[PDB]
Amino acid sequence: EGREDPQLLVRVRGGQLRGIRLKAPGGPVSAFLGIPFAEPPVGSRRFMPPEPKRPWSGVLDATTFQNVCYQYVDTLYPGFEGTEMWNPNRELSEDCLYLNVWTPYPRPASPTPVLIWIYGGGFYSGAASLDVYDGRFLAQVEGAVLVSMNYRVGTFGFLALPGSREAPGNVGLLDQRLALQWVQENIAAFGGDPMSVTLFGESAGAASVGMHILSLPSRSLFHRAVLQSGTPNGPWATVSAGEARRRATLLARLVGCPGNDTELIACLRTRPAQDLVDHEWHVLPQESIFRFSFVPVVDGDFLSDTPEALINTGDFQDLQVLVGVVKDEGSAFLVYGVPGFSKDNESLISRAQFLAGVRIGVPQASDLAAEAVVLHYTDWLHPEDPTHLRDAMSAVVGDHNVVCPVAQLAGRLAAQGARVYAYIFEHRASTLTWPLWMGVPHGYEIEFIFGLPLDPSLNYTTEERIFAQRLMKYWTNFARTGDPNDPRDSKSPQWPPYTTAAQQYVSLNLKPLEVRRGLRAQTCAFWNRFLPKLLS
Ligand SMILES: Nc1ccc2c(c1)c(-c1ccccc1)[n+](CCCCCCc1cnnn1CCNc1c3c(nc4ccccc14)CCCC3)c1cc(N)ccc21
Ligand SMILES: *[C@@H]1O[C@H](CO[C@@H]2O[C@@H](C)[C@@H](O)[C@@H](O)[C@@H]2O)[C@@H](O)[C@H](O)[C@H]1NC(C)=O
Repeated sequence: EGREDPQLLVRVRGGQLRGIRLKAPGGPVSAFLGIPFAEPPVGSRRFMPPEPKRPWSGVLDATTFQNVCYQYVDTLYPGFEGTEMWNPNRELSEDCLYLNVWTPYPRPASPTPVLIWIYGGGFYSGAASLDVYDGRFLAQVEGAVLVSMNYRVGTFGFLALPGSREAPGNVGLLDQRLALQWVQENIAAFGGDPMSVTLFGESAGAASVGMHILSLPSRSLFHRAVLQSGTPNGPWATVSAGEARRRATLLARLVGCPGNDTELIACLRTRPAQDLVDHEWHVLPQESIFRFSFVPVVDGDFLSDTPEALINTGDFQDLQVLVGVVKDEGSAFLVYGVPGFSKDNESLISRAQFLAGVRIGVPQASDLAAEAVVLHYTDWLHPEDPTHLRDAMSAVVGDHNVVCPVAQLAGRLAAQGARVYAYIFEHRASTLTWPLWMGVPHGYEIEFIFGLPLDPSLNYTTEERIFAQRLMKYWTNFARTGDPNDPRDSKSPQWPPYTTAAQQYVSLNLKPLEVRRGLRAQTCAFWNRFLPKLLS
């Protein structure tokens, strides 16, 4: 003070922040970027739960994105937008526990509903600073307060020797919880309403939102939840205590760390961060798709039991959730090492490649279980047809990992109190750089929900701009009221709740909302009711 914009000075519990007035297409928004919310988790704090940020003096500059959490950089297709857009856009550091706030400009006069975004990336990658998570459009067009946080990924976030003090597990989830606490204490300073906080997230972000729903301390920190293309139940989002111990111990051996828990973790704490990242992928029990080395653990603490036990016995009377999937959940995963598949050709595969693909996609399956999958997905009229085999391989991955875990989740919640709305997102961005065969891949509804197409410089179609406006309106209506439908609007077709009785959900595309029934019901009976029994 006291030259300098007076609408950009805010005090939080830790001291003064100076934000930055950014431009959105329709007008200005306030951004407070790189606010630290924890003591840097470095040195003797690696693998430890986060400690709250100690207060500072002077004005903290909150005008730029801060460091991204240490992680593996994707180099499948170097220079290719389709992969590069998910890669870190700030330097990598273990000092990375910072969050971001976008608010209208000037800041809202009455308490506004808050959306908190939790990025995905297999629990090994992601950053809140990526272009596709820019909160400026929701802030400007919908008047939302939007917050997003960095949380520790990979080993730093999730390496666990369960039972130990030095490496308890789930610390990445604990980072996210600390940011939720920081929102409760501080968000009013920005004109947000701590009594109206909605969590939303996609992929591992979605599974995280889910874990917060199933964890007691978290439940008093938010009111409503959105889970896009991910769930806490299912094959990849968690691991048993035993399995996490196994993986931690193997990684320790692989980097030279040999023999009780204190010694082992102390040695790990002296290894360069990059060394851990360089070995991260070597601890998986089988060759596999849609599996990640270091993920939330079932510790009997953050997670008192498996997500499955918790969804089946929890009381969800007070909860409102929006859940959904994209048309082609599996397709992107196939180019990460499934033989026969690529972004540069049509990936027309053979029957042999489809069976080999299934062993990889369902790694936990016996010979019998795998034959069951293959038989179920074969087109018996054209069983050698390479186009169908390619689409089948895709659907096997997508159904087993996302669609059917989502279906089970929606079903259990609705059955046990929750108001649940469900969607399938079916529009392929006209600006998409992946080939057509991949359809609508994992992650490609995000840029629409966040309103990117409203940026004229981005080259989306006019109808796409209107489409993003609809979606932003649904997401923010849901944040505001627990119901995505416009209360005043009469002309627009209604989005009904999902129920066990009727199993209704909506198509999200360029055409007006169509109500559909049964979310791959038949096939999800195979994956959710039959396959588990067969694995015995
Ligand atoms: N060159 C290879 C070949 C085989 C394997 C390799 C790499 C990698 C890999 C390791 C380090 C860095 C990058 C990749 N992974 C690790 C996981 C790979 C999963 C890739 C897809 C994904 C899913 N969630 N996060 N990501 C990482 C990339 N970020 C994306 C994200 C999203 N969507 C997409 C869609 C298309 C391409 C990328 C992508 C949406 C959410 C967030 C991230 C595999 C994992 C396996 N279980 C098997 C094979 C391979
Ligand atoms: C499609 O591509 C897969 C990956 O191979 C890569 O791309 C092709 C176009 C070649 O130029 C190759 O040298 C690259 O490494 C192949 O494994 C697969 O066999 C291909 N399938 C068909 C049907 O052509």
